[PDB]
Amino acid sequence: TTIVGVKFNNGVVIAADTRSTQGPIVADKNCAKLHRISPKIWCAGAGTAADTEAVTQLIGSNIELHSLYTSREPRVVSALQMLKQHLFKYQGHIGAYLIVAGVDPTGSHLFSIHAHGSTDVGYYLSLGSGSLAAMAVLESHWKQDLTKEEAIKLASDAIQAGIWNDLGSGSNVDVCVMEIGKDAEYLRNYLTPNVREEKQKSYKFPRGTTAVLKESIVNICDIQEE
Amino acid sequence: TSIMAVTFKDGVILGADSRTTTGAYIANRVTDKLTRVHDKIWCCRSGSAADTQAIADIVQYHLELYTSQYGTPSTETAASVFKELCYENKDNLTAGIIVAGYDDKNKGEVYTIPLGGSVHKLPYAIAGSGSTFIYGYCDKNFRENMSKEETVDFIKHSLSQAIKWDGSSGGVIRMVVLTAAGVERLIFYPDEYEQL
Amino acid sequence: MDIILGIRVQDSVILASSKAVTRGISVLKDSDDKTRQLSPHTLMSFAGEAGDTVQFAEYIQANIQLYSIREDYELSPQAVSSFVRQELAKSIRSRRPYQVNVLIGGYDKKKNKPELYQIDYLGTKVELPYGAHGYSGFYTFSLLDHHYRPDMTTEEGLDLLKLCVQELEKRMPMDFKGVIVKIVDKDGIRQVDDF
Amino acid sequence: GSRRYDSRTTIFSPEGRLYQVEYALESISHAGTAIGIMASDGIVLAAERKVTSTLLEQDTSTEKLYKLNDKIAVAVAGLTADAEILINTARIHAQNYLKTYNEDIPVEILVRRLSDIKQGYTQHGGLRPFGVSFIYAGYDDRYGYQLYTSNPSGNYTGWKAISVGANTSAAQTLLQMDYKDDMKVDDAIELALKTLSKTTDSSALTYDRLEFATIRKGANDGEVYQKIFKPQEIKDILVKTGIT
Amino acid sequence: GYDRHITIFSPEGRLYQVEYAFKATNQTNINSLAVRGKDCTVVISQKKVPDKLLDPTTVSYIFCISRTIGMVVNGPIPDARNAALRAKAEAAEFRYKYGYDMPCDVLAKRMANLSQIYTQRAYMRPLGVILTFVSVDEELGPSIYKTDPAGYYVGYKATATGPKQQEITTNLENHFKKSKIDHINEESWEKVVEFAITHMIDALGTEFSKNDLEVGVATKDKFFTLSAENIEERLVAIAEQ
Amino acid sequence: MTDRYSFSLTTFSPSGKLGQIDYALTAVKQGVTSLGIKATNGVVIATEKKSSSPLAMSETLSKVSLLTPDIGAVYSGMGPDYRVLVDKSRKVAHTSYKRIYGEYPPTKLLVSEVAKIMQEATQSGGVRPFGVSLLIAGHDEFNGFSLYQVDPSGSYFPWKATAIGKGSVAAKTFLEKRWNDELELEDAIHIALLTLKESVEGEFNGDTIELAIIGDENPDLLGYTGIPTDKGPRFRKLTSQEINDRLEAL
Amino acid sequence: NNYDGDTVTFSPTGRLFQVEYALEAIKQGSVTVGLRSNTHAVLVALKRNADELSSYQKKIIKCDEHMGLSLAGLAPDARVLSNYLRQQCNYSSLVFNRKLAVERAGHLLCDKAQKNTQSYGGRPYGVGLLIIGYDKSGAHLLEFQPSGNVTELYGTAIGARSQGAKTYLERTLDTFIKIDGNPDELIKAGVEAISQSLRDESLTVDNLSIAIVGKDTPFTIYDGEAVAKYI
Amino acid sequence: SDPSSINGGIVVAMTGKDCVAIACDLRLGSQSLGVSNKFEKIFHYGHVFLGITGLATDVTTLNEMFRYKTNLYKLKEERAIEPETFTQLVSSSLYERRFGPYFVGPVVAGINSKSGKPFIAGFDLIGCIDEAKDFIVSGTASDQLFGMCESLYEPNLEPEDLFETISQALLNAADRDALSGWGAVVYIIKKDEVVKRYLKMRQD
Amino acid sequence: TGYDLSNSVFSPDGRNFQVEYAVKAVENGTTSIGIKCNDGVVFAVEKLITSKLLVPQKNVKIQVVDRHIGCVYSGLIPDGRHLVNRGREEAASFKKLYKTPIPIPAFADRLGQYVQAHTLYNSVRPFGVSTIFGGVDKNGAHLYMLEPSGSYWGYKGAATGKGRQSAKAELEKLVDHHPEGLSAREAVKQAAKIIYLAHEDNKEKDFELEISWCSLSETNGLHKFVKGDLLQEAIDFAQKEIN
Ligand SMILES: [Cl-]
Ligand SMILES: [Mg+2]
Ligand SMILES: [Mg+2]
Ligand SMILES: [Mg+2]
Ligand SMILES: [Mg+2]
Ligand SMILES: [Mg+2]
Ligand SMILES: [Mg+2]
Repeated sequence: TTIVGVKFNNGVVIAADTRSTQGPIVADKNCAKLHRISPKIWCAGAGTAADTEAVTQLIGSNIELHSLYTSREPRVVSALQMLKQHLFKYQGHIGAYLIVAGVDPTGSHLFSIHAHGSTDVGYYLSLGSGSLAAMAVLESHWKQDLTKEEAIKLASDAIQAGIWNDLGSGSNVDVCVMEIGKDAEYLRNYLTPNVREEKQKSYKFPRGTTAVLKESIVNICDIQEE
Repeated sequence: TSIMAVTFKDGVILGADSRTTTGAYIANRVTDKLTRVHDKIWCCRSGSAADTQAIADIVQYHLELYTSQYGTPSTETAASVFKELCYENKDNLTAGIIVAGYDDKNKGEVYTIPLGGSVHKLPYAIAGSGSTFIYGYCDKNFRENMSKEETVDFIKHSLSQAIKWDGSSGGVIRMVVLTAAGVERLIFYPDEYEQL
Repeated sequence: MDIILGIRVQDSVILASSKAVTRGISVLKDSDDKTRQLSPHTLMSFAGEAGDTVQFAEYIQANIQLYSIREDYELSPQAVSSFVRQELAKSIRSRRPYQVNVLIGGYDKKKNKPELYQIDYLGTKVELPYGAHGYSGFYTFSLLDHHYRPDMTTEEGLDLLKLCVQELEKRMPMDFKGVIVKIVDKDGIRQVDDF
Repeated sequence: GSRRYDSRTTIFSPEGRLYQVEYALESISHAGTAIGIMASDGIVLAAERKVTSTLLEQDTSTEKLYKLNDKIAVAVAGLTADAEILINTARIHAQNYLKTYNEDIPVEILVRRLSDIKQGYTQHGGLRPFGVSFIYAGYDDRYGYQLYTSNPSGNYTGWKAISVGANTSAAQTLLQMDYKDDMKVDDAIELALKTLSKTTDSSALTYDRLEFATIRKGANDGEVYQKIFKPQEIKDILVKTGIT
Repeated sequence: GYDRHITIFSPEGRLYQVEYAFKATNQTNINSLAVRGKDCTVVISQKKVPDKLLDPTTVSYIFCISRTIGMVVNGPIPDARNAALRAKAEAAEFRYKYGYDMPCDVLAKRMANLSQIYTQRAYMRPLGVILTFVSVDEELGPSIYKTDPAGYYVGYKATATGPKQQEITTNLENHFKKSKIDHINEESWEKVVEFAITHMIDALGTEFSKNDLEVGVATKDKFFTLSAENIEERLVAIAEQ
Repeated sequence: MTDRYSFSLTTFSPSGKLGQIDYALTAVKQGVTSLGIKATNGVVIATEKKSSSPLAMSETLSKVSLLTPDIGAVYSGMGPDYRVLVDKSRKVAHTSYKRIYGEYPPTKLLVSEVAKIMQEATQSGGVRPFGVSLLIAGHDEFNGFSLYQVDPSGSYFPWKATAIGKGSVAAKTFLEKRWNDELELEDAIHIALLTLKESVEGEFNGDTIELAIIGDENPDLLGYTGIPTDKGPRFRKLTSQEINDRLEAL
Repeated sequence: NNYDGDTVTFSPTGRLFQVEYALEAIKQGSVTVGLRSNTHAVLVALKRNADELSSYQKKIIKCDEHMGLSLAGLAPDARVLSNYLRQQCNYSSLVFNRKLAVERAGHLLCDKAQKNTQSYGGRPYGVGLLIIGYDKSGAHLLEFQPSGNVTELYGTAIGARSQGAKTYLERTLDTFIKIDGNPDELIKAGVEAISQSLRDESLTVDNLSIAIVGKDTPFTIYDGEAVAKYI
Repeated sequence: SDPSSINGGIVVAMTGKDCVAIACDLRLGSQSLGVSNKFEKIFHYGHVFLGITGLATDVTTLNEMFRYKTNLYKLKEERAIEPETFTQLVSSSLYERRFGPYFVGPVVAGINSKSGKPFIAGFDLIGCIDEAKDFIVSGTASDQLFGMCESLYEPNLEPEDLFETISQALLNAADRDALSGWGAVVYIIKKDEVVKRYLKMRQD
Repeated sequence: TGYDLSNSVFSPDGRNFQVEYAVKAVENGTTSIGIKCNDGVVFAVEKLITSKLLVPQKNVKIQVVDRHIGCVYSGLIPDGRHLVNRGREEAASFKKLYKTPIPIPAFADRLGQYVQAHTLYNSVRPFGVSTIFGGVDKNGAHLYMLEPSGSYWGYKGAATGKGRQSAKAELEKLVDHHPEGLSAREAVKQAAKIIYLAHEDNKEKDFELEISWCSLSETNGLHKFVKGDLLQEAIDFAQKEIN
């Protein structure tokens, strides 16, 4: 997994690759790692995939109830505080490593969280097995006062470094841009640089190739009238 | 990590490097290890980042609730709350915290709370992995009732050496000055302190 | 308490269970009956860790007898086996699981059919024409796979069972002191006193 | 202290009656009449909704007839909210049994369980009893088609035909008069509607004031089907039997 | 007639214990007033020290709940302090859990919810107090939110509480009917306090010395109470025009 | 201490009446009028913002509340009781449904959960019933648009249109004459405003009336773009201006 | 009247009637006397029988080697309170290697009784106690009331007709306080004190109960022919 | 020792044109010992199909659990659960046992009754959802199945062509796995008809 | 009616009659006072000698909390002890967590909240005591008085019990005649006089005087009992003033 976050002029952008693995095997080639905590607070997760999804949903659910209770739009520091206290309590057993980003009435924010519950602040961050490849790119090209276009470019380039150089990362680049005073724009499959080439042969079989012992209709309908 | 707090004539100054590592990888090179638990009571954190953040947040909560009921807490009181958390949960914590604060009655004070959760009031304190390399330097160069400028130089020179020898320390040198005049943040970059 | 076999023939279920009990390096008993009647037409044999086997078996027996009295009705072999499976599945994630494998031989009076269920200590249930636990199947299944028919008489089932025991007695390192054999059919449960 | 305000819901009267159970039964006597009739080839459940409105959305409405599982249904008389608490508990019990034994729960076992829950509220806890009477219509392979009733006391009994709610004295007499053992479902449907039509406190019995259900082996071959009647279907059966 | 002793419905659908808790609210015979400026929220309350043996510095019905939120109470001091302690604990817990300062309106809702529970649960009695929360909220700006023993709460442009609340309320109503704005159009909080005191003098028809009043002021990032000498300076400015 | 009221405070009287429920219904009767009307392509719920004082900012008091993105609620009776029920209803929609099935509950089932909570306050120890009747409007994929009433007993009924509180008897008669199964949402809003004017004494405008609809999906209120299946909330609260515009065509 | 249904209710004049009714149970109880000098402390108790076939109810209970009491009122309540004193004396010895001060024992009994007067469901204790002991500050005598009030005294009496013995001790105050190093004379003064509370009946061999504790004297109870010497 | 490979077995699911297919082997074993050749691993609740591989006791327990839950769902909702909704329910149910999990590899297959859209999904033992467009694999021969599916699969196959593809994917994967085989079943699922076919295969 | 039969019930007035009945028990008790001086506080109490058999100076009424706070009360003595036991637990937990000894205003609220809690439920009875307490902390001397309702304020001088009116009048004279303040030693003398003057309301039986004090200069900010020569000196001063 390669995930990054990059601050810019009027907001923040996060990005991620789309490969999920079980050991050396690729389970899903187009996985969605950019999760929504709230409309304008998004996070990307590395580590145990179920934990990153579950902890995001739980805090997202409680954030929504909090927003309704307080009649205010949710803040990134609230999501951060709730995530870290949940993860700390479970002493690293919930293997969620997240980059949390968003905009709220206070402004634009970017944080990272470790599974044991420690958090960090930064203008550019990277997490996952491809984080070193991504950080190399970020450390080479990041500057202060980036534009929206420059940040998206930098973020996706950092994910690409992970895609090509880290075996734990691959396939496509997903992006989400969160700008102040605007709707968050989720760009699913922003880049697609790994389409499989056409195969040399068609492996469609002639009908009747497989040997069959018995056939029967399966009753999926309920008990019938009359 | 290299952290220290030093009392001087007008109050106290906290100092820290900005490097956090996961093994040999620098996970953050611009960390802020100088943490506010009250207006003029700050702390330097070392050990588990998760633990020391969790502790500091709980202390900040306790001192906020204390203030609402009983007014401004003393630095000793803040150190006591830190100690209670560190001592009672010693089996499940890896935290080395230095507490520094300014009262008008007591002026600048420094308390160090090592791994076991004991408390030690000192004129100055050093902690973190990099502190080992500057026990000699700091003992030879510390004086009581130094000026602000002298104390800044002492901390700058001390943490410079700690950074020079300790791989787990590095980045920028952050400092927080606590006096009657208020709270001042200072930052010193590698090109400045490496040539000392 | 290691060998238990079962075979479902035309009109009955036959359970064969070893008689030996060993404490340390000494065989304490050579006439132990590793079985409990759960209901008039349902028999359960068992094997596993010492103590747990009888305790679990008697606990199941008590529960089925309680159900029988409450409803004035005998549960079907399938219903009993499902109850037993759930108790073992429950038990495997307990603080200290009950290390017990069972065979349930019952005659369903409603369907007029014999039924044999094999359940291990994890709660792994299967309905089979013949079954075993532990290593018993390694020696006996090749004979059962060869000779077994679903239209076998009780007498033919006993003869095939004798062949299985003879093969066990030949190739198995331990001495299990023969087997007690019991038959479950429409008339209930009876023991074959000469085997 | 608190004792001062305690009504003591679980005590005998000098005559040996349970005050709250008796008063709960008084409440139920004002509820819409529900009728159950058992035939050889199925069971009928018929019930009257209480003084409705033209603006009530009937096709999505349910206040009388509830499904417990595929084989068992109940007709309600009393506080609807109290009934739903018990209904959901019964639904869970049925699934617990199915999970445990891998067989559908026998009707009586479900009935006994709910009736025991009602009983508990009359003997301990100091809480008011459930102001509900149920008619249980169900099928299993032991006793076949069965009708039961339970009331706030937690007592339950089996029936060939039975009514609960308002005008049960009049309704039970009418059922006792026309009921026969060799009766069929289509005949039982007619008897139920005719009895409600005579006992109702309303001016006339119409489709919008009724809930109707049947449990039939009129399901293709050896199996049972539950039919909760739609508003249009209740309107049709009213015309067929010659009430409207 | 035990429906009057605990919080259950009377035949009229009323809760008499709640109604009687409202009456306890005026037991202190103190009136309070709250108004909003451009950058601030001011709350003033009458101060009466009837006993010469009392330490007047400890006689107070204004509370500093958090750094941003202040609270004035109308009702007996034991219930007032009960509410004050709980509000302080709630505000501190909120900041710890959610990472930002508890808003004035959110605290008011929370305390209102707690009060609602006392009107529904029999074992708990209502607190005989009305709580007026004030702040300069970072999102909503100057804020006044008031809670009562029924568990009711609402935001206010301005508000008044006490035995003579109606006289003060009408006086404030008439001023805002003229100005046609939802606040006191004034830059400094000092002049907003002067407005508040002046209009209480007009409404009640009584003059005040420095020891007859108690003043709380909310600005951005802090709530504070004025000393007697700060109030005296305020009274001098009022008299000089 | 300890809650020593472990016994029921609502009990059957000799006549079979549950007194506390009846008295809770009486409190609802005294409450301000609120109504709901169901159209073919939406539902409308409305009530009067009876301001306790002109110095009070009545915009800060929300009588019409969002429960889920597709479900809204209004009440008549005791406001504080309503407020806490809204808090519980919002939470139960998550804990007993969304955290299990990954989607918001259908209207009828959320109503069922709220009803259960109100039923329990009628039987559990040491509590009185809630002094409110709720009108809950909503939409879900398989049931379409719906409108439900929930009473202090916990009983709930589905309505085509109805009214509760002060002038409910007159309002329900007014709705019976105007309602048909071919109404469009704008027609229902018009009828809602007409019906509500009869029970209002003083000022009748966008600032004194609270009105919300369950209608089309609002992608402009979602807060993000990029997921086609997510099209926005069906619940929308009408503004003061939007109400006044429809009061000119009244 | 309307305010005596439970211990949690004050009357309009600020009285606690259930506590007062518990106090009444002590007045119905048999008389017991307590008195001390500077070296010894003595308890004297008139035991009561049910009839001529019955035994005489024991009145004096040992709490430790250096402490014990006599009772008047509900005997089972004295057993509960004396058991508590035995435990507290024992806790002090086991944890602190320290004999429990008589004054501290009184404070503990006060607090235990108090909790039963302020809470719902419970009832006050229906017994009065006279505690004697010898500790590091010499001889002591305490009077316990189930209201919670504990009082240190030179001498006292509780139970039916206790006023007669109390007046006698008030006259004899200057004499019996000076009886140092003479246990027999101190007991005599106690037997003479309790005699001022007798009517119709007199002190017999199975009627009289005496206890003593002092400088070099463990708490010991005398019954039967051991008190014939004093009759 | 490894709970996910004691009993053995495999499940595979595939999408086609207006159809889905789900298939499984029939083996249950105790490590090397083959115990049953009739242990079906695919179940259905209404029109939603669930295949489960892994520890057999958990396979049976979870089937009984999801029958339990889908029956209550239907009684309350007054409609059959859809594949998308059921997928979330499986995920939620697995994650609730985060630190004491069922040792299984579930696979959901079905067609949404309202939209008509084919749907498949896979899970790890603790609930993480894999919602693939093409195919899902599970069990002790998942590596083999990935290899077969990746080469044999093409989008928009007709029901009877999809049958041949999924059957050959299962069979040849199972014949390279010691702990899979002993028979096989294939479900071909269309919006309102489902056909079940038992395959002939080698019995070693 | 019936509103006075149960604690925590509001009467139609908005009153808690059970708390008002608890005040009657306080008014029935012996006189106790408190005097705030220049650098500390003085406490004094009237102890009625019911009989000659009472051992002099043994039945101590004034209680210490921590080492810097004194507490005295009038009314039901056991209730007062219960409140002081709680106060001691509160002071211990404060010092345990925060290190510094509990400030007097902080301590006052701890007692206040606990007493107020006994007016919230019908399952408990209100406290039948008014408690006068205080001491020296980092901000100087503090004197408080706490009622059965939970109500408390800071005081220059305080009095409760049967002779409270007499005592209050005497305290008011001291406040007027000494705006600059009163010394600790003067306050002890004045405290003795006031208890002697207040004893006219309890003139049937004779009494024993008990005094305690906390002073920054005289006791190093610790609570101590006035004993021996200093007590006798105060008794003599008091006896001289009544004659
Ligand atoms: Cl809340
Ligand atoms: Mg840790
Ligand atoms: Mg370095
Ligand atoms: Mg098995
Ligand atoms: Mg209440
Ligand atoms: Mg194979
Ligand atoms: Mg093989």
